Amino acid sequence: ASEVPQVVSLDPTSIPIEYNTPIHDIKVQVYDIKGGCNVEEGLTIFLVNNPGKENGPVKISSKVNDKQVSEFLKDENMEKFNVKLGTSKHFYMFNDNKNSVAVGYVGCGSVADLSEADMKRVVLSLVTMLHDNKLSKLTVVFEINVDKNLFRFFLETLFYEYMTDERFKSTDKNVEYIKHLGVYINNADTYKEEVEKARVYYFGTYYASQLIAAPSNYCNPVSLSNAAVELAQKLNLEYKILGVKELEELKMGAYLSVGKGSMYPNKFIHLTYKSKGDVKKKIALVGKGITFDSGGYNLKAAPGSMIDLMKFDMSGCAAVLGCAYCVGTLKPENVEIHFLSAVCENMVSKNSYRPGDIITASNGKTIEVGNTDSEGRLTLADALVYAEKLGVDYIVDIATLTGAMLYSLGTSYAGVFGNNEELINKILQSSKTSNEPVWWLPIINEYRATLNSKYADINQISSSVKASSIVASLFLKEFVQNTAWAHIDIAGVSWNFKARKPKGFGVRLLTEFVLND
Amino acid sequence: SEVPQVVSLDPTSIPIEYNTPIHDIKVQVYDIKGGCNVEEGLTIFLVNNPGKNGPVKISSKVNDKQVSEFLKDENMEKFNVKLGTSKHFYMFNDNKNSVAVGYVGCGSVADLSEADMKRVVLSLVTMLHDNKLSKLTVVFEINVDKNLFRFFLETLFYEYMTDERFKSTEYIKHLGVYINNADTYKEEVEKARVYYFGTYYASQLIAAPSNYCNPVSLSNAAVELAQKLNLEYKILGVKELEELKMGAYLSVGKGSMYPNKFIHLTYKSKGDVKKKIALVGKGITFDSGGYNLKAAPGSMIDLMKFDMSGCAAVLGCAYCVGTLKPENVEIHFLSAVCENMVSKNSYRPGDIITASNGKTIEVGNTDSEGRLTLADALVYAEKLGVDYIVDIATLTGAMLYSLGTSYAGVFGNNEELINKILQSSKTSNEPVWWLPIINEYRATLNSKYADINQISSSVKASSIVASLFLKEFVQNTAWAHIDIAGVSWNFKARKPKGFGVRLLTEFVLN
Amino acid sequence: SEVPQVVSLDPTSIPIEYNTPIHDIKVQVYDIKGGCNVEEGLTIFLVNNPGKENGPVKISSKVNDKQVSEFLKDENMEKFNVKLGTSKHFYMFNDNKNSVAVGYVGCGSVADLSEADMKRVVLSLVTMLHDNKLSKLTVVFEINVDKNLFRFFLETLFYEYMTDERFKSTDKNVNMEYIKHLGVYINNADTYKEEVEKARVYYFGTYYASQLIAAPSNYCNPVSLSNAAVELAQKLNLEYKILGVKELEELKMGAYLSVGKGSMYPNKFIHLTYKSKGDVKKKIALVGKGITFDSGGYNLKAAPGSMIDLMKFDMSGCAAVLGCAYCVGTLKPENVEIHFLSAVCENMVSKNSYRPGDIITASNGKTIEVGNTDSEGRLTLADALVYAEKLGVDYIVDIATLTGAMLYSLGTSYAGVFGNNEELINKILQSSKTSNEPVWWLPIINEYRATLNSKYADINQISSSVKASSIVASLFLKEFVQNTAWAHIDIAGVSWNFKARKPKGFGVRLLTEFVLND
Ligand SMILES: [Zn+2]
Ligand SMILES: [Zn+2]
Ligand SMILES: [Zn+2]
Ligand SMILES: [Zn+2]
Ligand SMILES: [Zn+2]
Ligand SMILES: [Zn+2]
Repeated sequence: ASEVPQVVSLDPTSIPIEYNTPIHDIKVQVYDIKGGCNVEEGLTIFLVNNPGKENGPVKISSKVNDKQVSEFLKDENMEKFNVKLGTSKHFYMFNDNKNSVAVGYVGCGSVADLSEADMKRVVLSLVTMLHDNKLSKLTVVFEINVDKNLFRFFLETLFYEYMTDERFKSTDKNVEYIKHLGVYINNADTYKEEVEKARVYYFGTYYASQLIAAPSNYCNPVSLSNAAVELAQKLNLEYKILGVKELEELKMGAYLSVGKGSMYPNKFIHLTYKSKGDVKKKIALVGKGITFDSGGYNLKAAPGSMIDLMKFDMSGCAAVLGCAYCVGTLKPENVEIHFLSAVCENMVSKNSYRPGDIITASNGKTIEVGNTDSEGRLTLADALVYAEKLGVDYIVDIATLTGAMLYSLGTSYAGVFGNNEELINKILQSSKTSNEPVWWLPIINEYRATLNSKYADINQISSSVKASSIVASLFLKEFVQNTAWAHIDIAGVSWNFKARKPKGFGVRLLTEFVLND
Repeated sequence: SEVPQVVSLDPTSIPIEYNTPIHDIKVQVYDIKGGCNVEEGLTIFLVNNPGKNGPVKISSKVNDKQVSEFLKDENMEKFNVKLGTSKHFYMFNDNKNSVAVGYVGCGSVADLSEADMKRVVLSLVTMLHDNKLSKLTVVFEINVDKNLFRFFLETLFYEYMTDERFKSTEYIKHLGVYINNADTYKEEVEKARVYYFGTYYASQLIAAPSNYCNPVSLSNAAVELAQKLNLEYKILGVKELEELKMGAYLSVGKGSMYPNKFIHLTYKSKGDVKKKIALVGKGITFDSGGYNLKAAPGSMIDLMKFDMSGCAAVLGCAYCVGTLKPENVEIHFLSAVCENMVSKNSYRPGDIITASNGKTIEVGNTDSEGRLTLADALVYAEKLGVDYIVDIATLTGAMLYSLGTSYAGVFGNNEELINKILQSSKTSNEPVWWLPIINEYRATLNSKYADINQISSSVKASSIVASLFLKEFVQNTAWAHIDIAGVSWNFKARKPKGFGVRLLTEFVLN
Repeated sequence: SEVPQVVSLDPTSIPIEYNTPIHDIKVQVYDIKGGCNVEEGLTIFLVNNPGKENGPVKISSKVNDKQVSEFLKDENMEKFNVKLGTSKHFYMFNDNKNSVAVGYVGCGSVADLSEADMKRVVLSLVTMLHDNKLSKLTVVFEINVDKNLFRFFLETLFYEYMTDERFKSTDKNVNMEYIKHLGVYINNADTYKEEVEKARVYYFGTYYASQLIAAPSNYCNPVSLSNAAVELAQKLNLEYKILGVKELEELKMGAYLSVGKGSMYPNKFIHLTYKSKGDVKKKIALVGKGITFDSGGYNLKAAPGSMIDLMKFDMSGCAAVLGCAYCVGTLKPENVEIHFLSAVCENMVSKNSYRPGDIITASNGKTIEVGNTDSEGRLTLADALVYAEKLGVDYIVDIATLTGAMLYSLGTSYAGVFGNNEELINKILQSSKTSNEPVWWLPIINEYRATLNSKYADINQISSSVKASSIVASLFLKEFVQNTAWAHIDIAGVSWNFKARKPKGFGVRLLTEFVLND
């Protein structure tokens, strides 16, 4: 751990991380539907659909072990409510023991097979009923048909949206969290091995979200690397933080040039998880770690640049650290995973690197900088050369690289590039089981000639092709010569603009990829 | 039928070259095992070197001593095989006649990509534009399959041809080819000549400016082309697009001095019909952007004569299908042609219009007029009761930021049809990539007053949002959507590509 | 106290002219009923013609010279009208065979001259003073003005007459000579006499603030500006206190210190105090925005229209507060205690600068999510308002060149005032009337408050949903005044005289009249 430099004594010297969230205190109990439901204290919610009939009537098909509540939930009373996706209603009644209970439902539409987006819409309605109410238990009854991955996704998303980050509130606050969660589902014994898997995947996403949402005066190269050391110490992971003196010896000129104009020294994070049984799989995960992207002398001054959001330019690093928690907790075997990130800050200063400067990567390649705001591929280039030297089988990088993703895939799907069938297909398969959507995009070799520099070995940016995401992959491909490599561009999907919060995108996708090899 | 004019000097028809000098070239393919003979003309070797860029080495028992000593390995070490380099020299043969010999480097990747093979053709054509010879012979010292060989011939013919219809102030007559299994490539020769003109014909329509190529003159050429090919044809006028209530399509052309014209060509095969296909192309002869005028930097208003490339690709496909005459297929070539102008009669941003299927649309941007014309075209296409609907359009400039200028994007609601398009992209060597229709963005097309919004005001993924809009007008048929806004125009050479003609034709034939 | 330098040629102090040529002018006011003696220099008549749109000129004062009375006869003035701003020069010899200069300045046909009208009248008078080498100017008031307007005439005459040449070297005006005497003939002269030395005090307070604003940011920095304020307090004998970075750290002024993080000049907080002899019945804290240069930070002023070259004036509010400190310290009002406050710093681009998105903690514990580094004025004032409320005052008045949106609402003439208390606003408007510095009342719309709700911090610095930045900024400042009556004057549009290429010194007379009438 290094000392965080400060301009004034009021500058923060560490990122606040919440490890023991109220989600961790929720006792989760799952029961089988073929045994009846017991309407207890708190709120009991039914997940109901109606296949074929758009906005069809509500019909409860589960045995309720209460004569009074069964009379309330009869077909001749559900009738006036429909199953439109996202609709919710509250019921108040008295049970057989003359006790007042609260019951309700959330409509799951028709369609029968709900997408990840549709399930989020259902979960958001569920959270609205959990909000502004002081319940001690919530019970969810699954009268919709879901597989194991979608059931785990339901719990992960519910935990994540229910959780509220108040680390930076002072004068502001309000009300409490439920202490128990009940789940009724057919074949319940098969679904509940996913419960504690969902709790692990939740915190990894929330931990990544905590690091992303942390501003750049809190989350800087020094404090971000310190948090990775702190996380590795709790999970007993091997760790090494590379300082400038070691990065100078490794000749990481591309990575070092980006951080020249920062008051925080560059810090390269290298975490390692090793298995007990002999290792038959070696994987290196690389994340872009720019704690703040001012753009450099190519300053983000255009209206659409969204510079006030550029604290999220380390979303790739947070996704890898979130994976380090999930992998470090569940402990898969026969794998070595290397969690890497070249962390720095891209600022404007007398010491900053200039547009037009020619820099040398750690593999000997010289690069002519055409735009200082394209610093991601420069830091990733040195990180990929470092990653390949570790002798791994797969290299997967994740980065908020290009704003062009907002104009290609948008805010819902991330893009994956690569040089190999199966690493892309294994990543695409992991997107299916993790329910984090990713789309395969091409590396068009015709654009490679536009990176031909007149003086340096290669140009950092193209001079003609406006497809920045594809050109960046072509540039990064030049720094992986022999290893299977894939690249995930999450620049469009990392931040939830409507909810004004991070998504923690990549944690579950990367973890599922490690666990399925 | 009659093109309106403002002044008497305004043109009233698109000029088209039907008989190009390429059609006069007799092509002959021989097997390389018998050796090469350089009697007359210019002979060019296509050379590679797995392990380069290193020197070229000619492998041929060329039966002329003067050129054979010149082509010796000791004399070709001073030239390299870098992708694109070329050197050609002229000298005397055994009969004391002047001949020219040279090479084109093909790199070290053994299998040339579509872009790599193109670059080889450009180097070969460069020497052809500085040539006054009567015969050219090409020797393939590289490995090419049957589809890439045809692609080589098409690109050679198309890049060699020069469009001089609008200029006011030569070609070889024989083409020789030496390659293994000349019998297998022989059948590919005349397919390339047909694929060439369909591409060149579409380029002629695209390159034709908007004062020459307008809704009336473009539909007149489609009829004239249909008569020479003998396809069924009907052109729908305004007075009866109004009867079909094509309000989205008719609103776009309101501000134009040219009446809207709907092109409908039909091909029917001799064998039994096992596939009914409708090909729809965006046909905006000029896109001013409407009252959302293309005034921002990057709008490229001077190139907006190319906004009918999808229609031109559909018309070019009608040539290839009408000439090669495939069977067991019935194809409808459709395009709703109009002009998007600024006028007192133009439609306004915010106007609510009604498509031919009853859906009300709130116009959010008049430059997004392409999806409005395609909406009514898809309702018309689905009413035909066809099995596949494939539309191709220069829809959104965001494609320049997604796939760029090389790869086109395809969206659709049917996995099987998408695979046919991707498989046809492989054999046609016109690259296309599959992009998703993410239903998550559909909610942003919810209009406060109309049935559906024309554009999304929040999601900046215009290519995906526009595909979501078109999907709302296809109820039951397998449908795919090819966006060629990024690939249609070749900005470096300042000329069209004719992109999509061979892609659609290969899809029909396979 | 020591100004840091990059090179040895960087200035280490703001040059200030204390003894201006105006202070050497002997001013004497005479009664118009006794007649005017024209003798030497230039004699100017302020003439009107009610009802007649630019009607003929009529000199209506008894002149004690037969020759000059014959020249000023009605039959000789066919050709000059009273059009507002029109002026004419006359040459003649008086009864003593001495050459004299006489003229007039047209004051229109509206018996009551507005503040803008009187400024146009004074500007015409100064044009006759320039390019001429006179030793006395004499003004004859043939128009009706109250005691406030007569004083306003003198202040504007003094202010426009003076020429600031501190930064000329090879281009000083060689033909620049100031008059040494000023005679004024006015109806009921004894009632206006007391306004003369009040006008001279009001002149320098306005001119002192103009000197500080016109000084560029390489001369006027946080250190040299606070050093000048100390020098001013010592000349006036006021209590003074300059708070350094270490004291501001202990007061937890995180918003103020975050703005100046990227500067080579340390933050300097000005705290001057004037206390009364006798019992005090009003405690007032005057807060002025003191941004010596506003580059905008990482939200750099790069868009067209931002006028990054004029941002040396972003400390105009501080200058207006210090200019009032001179007026209060000189006229010495009592039954009042005044605090002159300013959180002075520089908003720069550096590796140490604060970033968009950073969350900072104010001195009252509230966390703020920064949305735009160019909105730094409201950040420094927030800590200054919390500091002011701890002083236990009755009124808190802040003055700041806060939002460029003021240009599109009120323009370049009227300043905008916001507040949480009605009587304070009414007192500000009353001071605006008597000081003749126009101010208009604008609302603090509480419906916009919801757009300042931050997802992580206690409050957002900016809205970025509501485009009414002048109102939104007042919502923000209101969050840091809990119980005291507070008003806020936005002078971003009125501080700089774009046409005249010089500051206005706006606020000095307005604040002093507010202090003098409570
Ligand atoms: Zn960047
Ligand atoms: Zn970046
Ligand atoms: Zn358009
Ligand atoms: Zn268009
Ligand atoms: Zn500012
Ligand atoms: Zn400012």
